[PDB]
Amino acid sequence: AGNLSFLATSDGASLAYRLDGAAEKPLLALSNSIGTTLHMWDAQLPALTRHFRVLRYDARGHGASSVPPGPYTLARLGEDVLELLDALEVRRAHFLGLSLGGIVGQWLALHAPQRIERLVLANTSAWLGPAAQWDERIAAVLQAEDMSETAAGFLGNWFPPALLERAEPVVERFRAMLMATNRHGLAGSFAAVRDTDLRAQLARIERPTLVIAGAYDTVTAASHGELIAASIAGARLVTLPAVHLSNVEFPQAFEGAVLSFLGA
Amino acid sequence: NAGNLSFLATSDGASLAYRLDGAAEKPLLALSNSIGTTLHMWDAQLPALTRHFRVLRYDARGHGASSVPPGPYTLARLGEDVLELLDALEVRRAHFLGLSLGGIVGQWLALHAPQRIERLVLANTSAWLGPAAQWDERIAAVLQAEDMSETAAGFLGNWFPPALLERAEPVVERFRAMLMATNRHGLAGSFAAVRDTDLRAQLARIERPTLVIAGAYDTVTAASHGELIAASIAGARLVTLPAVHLSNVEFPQAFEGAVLSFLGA
Amino acid sequence: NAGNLSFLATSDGASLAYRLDGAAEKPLLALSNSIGTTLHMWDAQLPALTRHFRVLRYDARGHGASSVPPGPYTLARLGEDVLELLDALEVRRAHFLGLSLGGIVGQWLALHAPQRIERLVLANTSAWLGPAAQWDERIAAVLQAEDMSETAAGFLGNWFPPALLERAEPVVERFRAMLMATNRHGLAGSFAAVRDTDLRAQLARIERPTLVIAGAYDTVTAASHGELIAASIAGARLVTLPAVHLSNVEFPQAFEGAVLSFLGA
Amino acid sequence: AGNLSFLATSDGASLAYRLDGAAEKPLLALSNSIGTTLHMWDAQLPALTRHFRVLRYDARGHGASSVPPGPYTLARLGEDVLELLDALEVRRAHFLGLSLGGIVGQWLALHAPQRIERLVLANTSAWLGPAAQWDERIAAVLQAEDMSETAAGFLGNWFPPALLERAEPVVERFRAMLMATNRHGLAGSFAAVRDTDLRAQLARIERPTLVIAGAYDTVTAASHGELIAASIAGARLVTLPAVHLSNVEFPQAFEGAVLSFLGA
Repeated sequence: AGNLSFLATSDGASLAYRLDGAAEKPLLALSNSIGTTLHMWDAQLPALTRHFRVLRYDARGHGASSVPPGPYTLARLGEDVLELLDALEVRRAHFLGLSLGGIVGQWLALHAPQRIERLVLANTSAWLGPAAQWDERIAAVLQAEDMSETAAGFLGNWFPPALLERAEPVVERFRAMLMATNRHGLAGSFAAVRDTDLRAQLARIERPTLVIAGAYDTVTAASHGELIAASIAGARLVTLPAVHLSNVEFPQAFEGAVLSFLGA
Repeated sequence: NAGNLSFLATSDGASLAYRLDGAAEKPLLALSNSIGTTLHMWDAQLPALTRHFRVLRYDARGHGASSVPPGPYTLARLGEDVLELLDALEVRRAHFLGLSLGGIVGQWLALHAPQRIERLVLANTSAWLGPAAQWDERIAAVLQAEDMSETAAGFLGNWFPPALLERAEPVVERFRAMLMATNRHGLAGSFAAVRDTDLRAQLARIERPTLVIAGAYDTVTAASHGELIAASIAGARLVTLPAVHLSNVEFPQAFEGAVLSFLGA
Repeated sequence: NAGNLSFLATSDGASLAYRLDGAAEKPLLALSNSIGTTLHMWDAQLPALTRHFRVLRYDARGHGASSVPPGPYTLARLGEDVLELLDALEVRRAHFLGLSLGGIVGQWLALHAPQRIERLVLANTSAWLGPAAQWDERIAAVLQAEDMSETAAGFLGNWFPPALLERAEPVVERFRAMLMATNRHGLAGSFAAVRDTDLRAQLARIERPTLVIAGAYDTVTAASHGELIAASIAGARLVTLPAVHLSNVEFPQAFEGAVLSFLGA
Repeated sequence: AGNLSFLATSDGASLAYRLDGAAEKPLLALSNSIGTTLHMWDAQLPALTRHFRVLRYDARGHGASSVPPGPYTLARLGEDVLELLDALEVRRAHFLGLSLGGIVGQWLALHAPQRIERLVLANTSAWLGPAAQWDERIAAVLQAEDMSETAAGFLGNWFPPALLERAEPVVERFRAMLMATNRHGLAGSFAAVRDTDLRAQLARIERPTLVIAGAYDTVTAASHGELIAASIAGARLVTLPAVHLSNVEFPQAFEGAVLSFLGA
């Protein structure tokens, strides 16, 4: 019933979002990996809502949200969060974004610093070029028969071989998210990633930031997160022995790192 | 003549010489000098620095074109000098770069007036230069000297590669002249500020973004000193140059590069 | 024409291009290049280096003026290439400076042929660049390319400040040309050497004096990688420049200074 | 009876030396601080002779040795050790020198590398200028009535206040060494120190070296030892929370650092 609310964006899409935790606590907004839904954070909810009110949403083209055609700009993915915040009459929120969500985070700190408090960037990067590889992934996702190959591509990049070797429920949970993802959502988001190079801009960020990186990350290399930490003035870096979804692989260490940084 | 310098009258009746370089609309970057030098030790860095920032330079209490109160000076007083400069300029907040003694002033400002500091650079500096004994000896010795000659030989000998010194260098002679024109009370007073300083246990409180530059061959402020600072301040970075003590002099490109990239230029 | 290059026929039937610069009586310093480059990446360093050392330079297996065996190359084979160069020159022992891939060759020589190495410099390098997956992908992709254009955009994009690249720089274009002239099998073979490499647990065995140079903004060989090396080798030093990946290119004075002071020049 | 042997040097002095430990073990030679005798090492003897044959000697102008007039050159203090080694038909020895002894060590590694194995430099420095201060100490020691003021000067620089505050036997042991030191020995050695600047030469040393420094050292600053470690290719640095005589203040930590470095 009250599972979801929907935001009509200014350009004609519809974003699904929900709030968890006590209304009076400070707002922490989460933004998702490409190909996932807000349910990728389900396990972090108990620890996080102990201290913050948690805003979650399905990104443009994903999950319970509507699906404009591609390409999406990074700016538009950024405007989406701002419009969510405007809708909730929130002036300022802590922000935690993983991967693509982390790229949205960087954009927000750069173009709407006044809307952000503390900033957490997990398994992400400021530049994933060169760009051709992304046009190839867009052409391939658009022409696929179903998302099966595409999903197996992600999963192979998201988890360690050990978990893939055998069948595990969590792996299939994420497979389902991928299978359910419209190809335009993936292709529009690929285009945003393709067009992004924020490396020369990071040194202009003035928000307290924590960067979480995965040592064995094959999607967004650990070294990309290390560069983010280096270039953002005063940023801290926490590397986990994880692949790409480190909150899934190490929920305790991930939550500990996030909570102590946001003020416990 | 004209407008080379401005002078600030401090609350405790000294006069501090200072000057601004660069376009007024650009963000303010304040530089603080080594003991025994003047604001001209940064002349080489001006062109690159002023491309992006309005640069505030000053001669510390007891030095160069500033007046010379009798020692002892406290660290707190040397920090207040900066705060009063900022007040006079009506600047709420500035970036701060301090080398050596200037770096100690930097750490103090970050501890006691953080709201006045944007980003912090600490070059060839330290949080603790004890044991204190060596400074009392240096105070007594400088006060009793016929002239600043043996004292300059002291500094120059610690500041420069014996290689760089051996070959009569116009740059070395410029630093020799700064020392030779330094009043013994400026030195004595500054040694006392240094003597009383141990910030090590307090660094963990600093919440300004901090870059630490250290010289691998530095005997004044040892590399390990600056490593201890970087290691102690949350989110601090460390750059280590193959320098002795005035790393901006020995490696201006690496030094300016390190500073400018850190400050967002 | 004349005597720009000499060629060594290796034991496994490849040809390695090399040249010596500087006075013959001076101590031997061998340089080993980054993947995707030639010995001309060190041209700027020659004048300062040859003041004190006889400099041996070579194009790695698969690169520049050397011949191009099919991949995979093993690390051990890339190290043996150096040993056979030294043998051909009848040099018992040399200083070694390797940047990136060259640095990995360096660590290997120190582990497997220490008696051939005097002092060791490791610039913008690493002891482990896994996970291995990314290298298989890069091997398959480079083999299938129409030309080396997208591949060069890859390297140049990781190697240089997007600032330095944005402004058409004659130096960048020289590195673009090196990449564009690199045979895909040299790259593919070299990626495999890298892929199979994890020296981390072995570093503690190295007993050559080691200097490690790292770039604070390096995404290829992250600063933490070189810190891990310095931290692991008994008596190793670390110099960190505000560079990306080719720190000799970005800060030649600091880089040459760091090297020369370490090597006793 | 067999307490000491004496070496007639080539320039007409006479050096006292003794050997401890089994004849077949590798030779470790020790060199002393200014103003002390070879008995400053008495406490290190049990642990050291477990592994090495220990050569000790009173430096030129000190202890049981004869006293040429000043000035002494560093080279001559270096030749002295070489002549001791020649006398014992030892080709190569490990060397451990504290303070002035440590300066002799540096000289040996520079001018007679083939005579040295592993090198330990404790509470020492490569340059202690400017020089005037040393001429002032020479003039003052030569004109003193007795060595009482001079001795109290050293002791104040050698120990922490705590040990000086009360009377302790070890402090007086060292006072006696000082009182018994002829003023020409001190003045000749001051001259050697005065004339020394080895900083531009350290990078030419090719012996495995360990540098021991005292954090609270007021004679030879810790930072001087740190520079030594930095400039000597591949040198290790061990800093103890000690003043100037760190083998006296921390005998266990000092011996542990030395033995593990010399190969256990």
